[PDB]
Amino acid sequence: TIALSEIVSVVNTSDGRLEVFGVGTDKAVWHNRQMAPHTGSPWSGWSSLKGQVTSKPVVYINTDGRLEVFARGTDNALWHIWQTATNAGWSNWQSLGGVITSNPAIYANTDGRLEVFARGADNALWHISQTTAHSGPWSSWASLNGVITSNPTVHINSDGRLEVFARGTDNALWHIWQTAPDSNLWSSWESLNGIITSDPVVIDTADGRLEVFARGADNALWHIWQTISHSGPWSGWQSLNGVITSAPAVAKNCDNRLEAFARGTDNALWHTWQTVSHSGPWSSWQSLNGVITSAPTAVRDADGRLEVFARGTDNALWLTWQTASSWSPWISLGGVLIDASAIK
Amino acid sequence: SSTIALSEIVSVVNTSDGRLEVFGVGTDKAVWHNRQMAPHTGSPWSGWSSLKGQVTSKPVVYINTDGRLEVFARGTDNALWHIWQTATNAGWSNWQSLGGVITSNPAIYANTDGRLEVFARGADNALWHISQTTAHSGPWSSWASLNGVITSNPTVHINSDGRLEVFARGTDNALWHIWQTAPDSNLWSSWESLNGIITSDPVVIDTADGRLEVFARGADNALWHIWQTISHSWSGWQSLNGVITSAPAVAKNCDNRLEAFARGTDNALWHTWQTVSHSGPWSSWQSLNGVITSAPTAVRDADGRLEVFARGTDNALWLTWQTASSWSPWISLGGVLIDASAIK
Ligand SMILES: C[C@@H]1O[C@@H](C[C@@H]2C[C@H](O)O[C@H](CO)[C@H]2O)[C@@H](O)[C@H](O)[C@@H]1O
Ligand SMILES: C[C@@H]1O[C@@H](C[C@@H]2C[C@H](O)O[C@H](CO)[C@H]2O)[C@@H](O)[C@H](O)[C@@H]1O
Ligand SMILES: C[C@@H]1O[C@@H](C[C@@H]2C[C@H](O)O[C@H](CO)[C@H]2O)[C@@H](O)[C@H](O)[C@@H]1O
Ligand SMILES: C[C@@H]1O[C@@H](C[C@@H]2C[C@H](O)O[C@H](CO)[C@H]2O)[C@@H](O)[C@H](O)[C@@H]1O
Ligand SMILES: C[C@@H]1O[C@@H](C[C@@H]2C[C@H](O)O[C@H](CO)[C@H]2O)[C@@H](O)[C@H](O)[C@@H]1O
Ligand SMILES: [Cl-]
Ligand code: NA
Ligand code: NA
Repeated sequence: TIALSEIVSVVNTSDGRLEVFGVGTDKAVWHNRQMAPHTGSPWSGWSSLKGQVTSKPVVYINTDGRLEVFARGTDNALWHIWQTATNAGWSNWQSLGGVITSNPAIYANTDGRLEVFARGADNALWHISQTTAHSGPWSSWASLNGVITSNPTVHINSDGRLEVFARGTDNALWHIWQTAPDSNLWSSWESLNGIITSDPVVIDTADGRLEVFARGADNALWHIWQTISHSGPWSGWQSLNGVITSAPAVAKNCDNRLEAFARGTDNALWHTWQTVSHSGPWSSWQSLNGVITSAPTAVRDADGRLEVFARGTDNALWLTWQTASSWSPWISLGGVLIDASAIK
Repeated sequence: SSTIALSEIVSVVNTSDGRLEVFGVGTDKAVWHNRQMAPHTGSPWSGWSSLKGQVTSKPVVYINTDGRLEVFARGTDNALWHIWQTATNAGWSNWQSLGGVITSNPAIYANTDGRLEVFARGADNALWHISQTTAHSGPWSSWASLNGVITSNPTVHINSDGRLEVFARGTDNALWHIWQTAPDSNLWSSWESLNGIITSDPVVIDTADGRLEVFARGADNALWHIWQTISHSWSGWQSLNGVITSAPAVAKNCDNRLEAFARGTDNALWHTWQTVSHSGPWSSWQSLNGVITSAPTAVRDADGRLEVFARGTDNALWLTWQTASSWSPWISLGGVLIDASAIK
C-alpha cells in the first residue's frame, strides 16, 4: 500500500505548452494539450494514443524536444511511444521487453541517453537505456538489486549523476546513485531511514541539492535533503505537517520557491509553500478547495505560474492555477480517467 | 563595416548550485572571476581571483552538462585555449590549447548529446568549429569549416528541436545564419541571409514558445529584432527604438517576458521589456541611471530576479538588480577590467 497516486503525467513541452497524459476506461493512453503557451489557454480535448497499459503512463521530454511515453503493457514488459518530431505525429507503440512490477521512472543522462528504471519480478530495481542520445536502439536490461516496495523515483544530481529513490522492506526511504555521469557504475543501496507511506517525490533545488518529499506514518508531509550540492551528508527527516490522504506533488515557482500540494482529510486540494525565497521557511497549510479523487499533479507553465491538475468526483480531470492574488476557480478538462498505477 | 557597438565586459553563467559567476580580463591580460557567495539577489561576492592565462579575446564561460564550468578564449598564438573545473564547482585545470587559428571571440553551446561545440571566425574569415568527442569531455574533434565570410563575433544557440544555429554579421552587413540539419550532427545547411543592416554582434535567445529570436543594433542605432515564425521554423525586422551606444543584452524574467538592456547616448543603462506576458508588447525605453563604459550583461539569478553588470567610469564591474518595485542602486564589485574583444 501507498497513498493515492497522481492520475496523470504532465510536461511543459519545448514550445511552452502543458500536455497531460493519463489512462482511459478502455485501458488506453489519452492526452490533452494546451493550444497556446499561456496560463488559461484553451485545451485540445482528450485524444487517444491507443495502447493497452497496466501502469501509469509517464511522459518525458528527450533532449531534442520530442516527447516519449513509457507504460507497462498487458504482457508486463515496458513499452513506449514517441513523437517523430517535436511538432509532428507519433510512432507506433513499441516494446522494450523485460517484465516489470512498477511504473517506469525516466531521466536523461548528461549525454542525452534516456535511462528507464523499473521494479522487477524479483522486486529489485532494474534499468535499461538509449545507446545514443534521444534514440534507439536500447541497451540490455540489467539489475541494480535491492528489494523495493514502492514505485521508484529518479532525479539527476547537479553534477550529472542519476540518483534513484524507493521505499525498502523496512519502509524506510532508500537510495542508490551513479558514481559518474552516464555511467553503469552505481553505489550500494543506502537507507535514509524514516517511515514512508507514499511514493517519493524528488526535486533538484535552485542550490543544486536533491530534496525528497513523502507522506509519513503520521500522514504528515515530510522531507529530507542533501546538505551540500550533489553530496551527502543528508539532513534528517523534517515534518512539513499536514494530514494528507494522497501522494504529494511538488514544483517550483518561477522564483524557485518550492510548493507542495496534496489532497486533504476533507478531500480538497491543500498546499504549502516556501515564503520569501527558495531558502525560506514554509507557510502553514492552506486550502484551494475542490473535491478530488486522486493526488494532484503540479507544474510551472510558460507564464511562470503553477497549474495543478486532479481528478474530480465525476472522474474527469480538473484544473486550477495561480493568479496575481489567489487561485482560479476549478475548471474541467473533461475525460474519464482510471488510476492504473502498477503499485497501490 | 569593420566596427561593432561596444561589447560586453564579462561573461556570466548560473553555476550548477545556482550562483552567478562572471569572467573577465584584467590589465595583465589574465582571466579573472568573481562569484556570489550564495544563490540570492544581493549576495556578497567572492572578489576577483585569477585563473591566469594571457588572452586576446573576450573569455566566454559555458557550463558542461555535468555542471563543470569551462572557459574558452583566444590565446597569444591565436589558438583556441580552454580551462575547466575538474570537478563540478571545485578546482580548475591548467589552460590547454585546442589549436586552430581564430579571429573572433568564441561562441559555445551544448549539443543535445552533452558535447560542447565551439564556433569562431578563422584566419580565412570563415566560420570554423570544433567539439568534444564525448559528453563533457576531451579529446576534441578536428577543426572544420562552415565557410561564410563574417564580420562579427558569431553567436550560437540551440533550437527547441536540438539543432544548433549560428548567427553572424556578413560582408554586406546583413544578419546571416547557418544551421544544423539534425541534432549532434556535422551536417549543416548552406549560409542564409536574414537581411537588415546590423552594427553590433547578434544576441540570440529561445522564447518560452520555442522560437529563436535575434536582437542587434541597426544602422539608425536603434535596437532591432527578428524571429522564427513557428517553433524552430522568419518574421520581418521590427524596431524597438532607442538610440543605443553599446551592444544589447537580453534576458528572461521569471515569467518568461523578454527584457533588453543597452547603453544610452548619455552613457546610462537603459531598458525596454515585454509587458503583461511573454507574447506581450514591448514597453518604451526607461533609464536605469549609472555611467557605463561597456555594454551590459543581463542574467536571471536564482531568486528569479534580473541582475545587470556593466563596467564603470573607474573600470570596475558595477551591478544593479530588480527589486519588488524598482531597481537597486548601482554597486561596485571592484576589479579593473578591459575589453579584450577579438573584434571591436
Ligand atoms: C502498451 C501495449 O499496447 C498494445 C500495443 C498495440 C500494438 C499495435 O501495433 O498497435 C495498437 C494500436 O493500433 C497498439 O495499441 C498492446 O497490444 C501491448 O500488448 C501493450 O499492452
Ligand atoms: C531497498 C533495500 O534493499 C535491500 C538492500 C540490500 C543490502 C545489501 O547491502 O546489498 C544487497 C544486494 O547487493 C541489497 O539488496 C533490502 O535488504 C533493504 O531492506 C531495502 O528494502
Ligand atoms: C492538509 C491539511 O492538514 C491538516 C492539519 C494542519 C496541522 C497544522 O499543525 O495546523 C494547521 C492549522 O491549524 C492544520 O490545518 C488538516 O487540518 C486539513 O484537514 C488538511 O488535511
Ligand atoms: C590562453 C593562454 O595563456 C597562457 C597559458 C599559460 C601556460 C603556462 O604553462 O602556465 C601558465 C599558468 O601560470 C598559463 O598562463 C599563454 O602562455 C598562452 O600562449 C595562451 O595565450
Ligand atoms: C556570411 C556570408 O558569407 C558568405 C556566404 C557565401 C555564399 C556563397 O554562395 O557560398 C559560399 C560558400 O559556402 C558562402 O561563403 C558571404 O559571401 C556573404 O556575403 C556573407 O558574409
Ligand atoms: Cl579597454
Ligand atoms: Na493528478
Ligand atoms: Na545539437
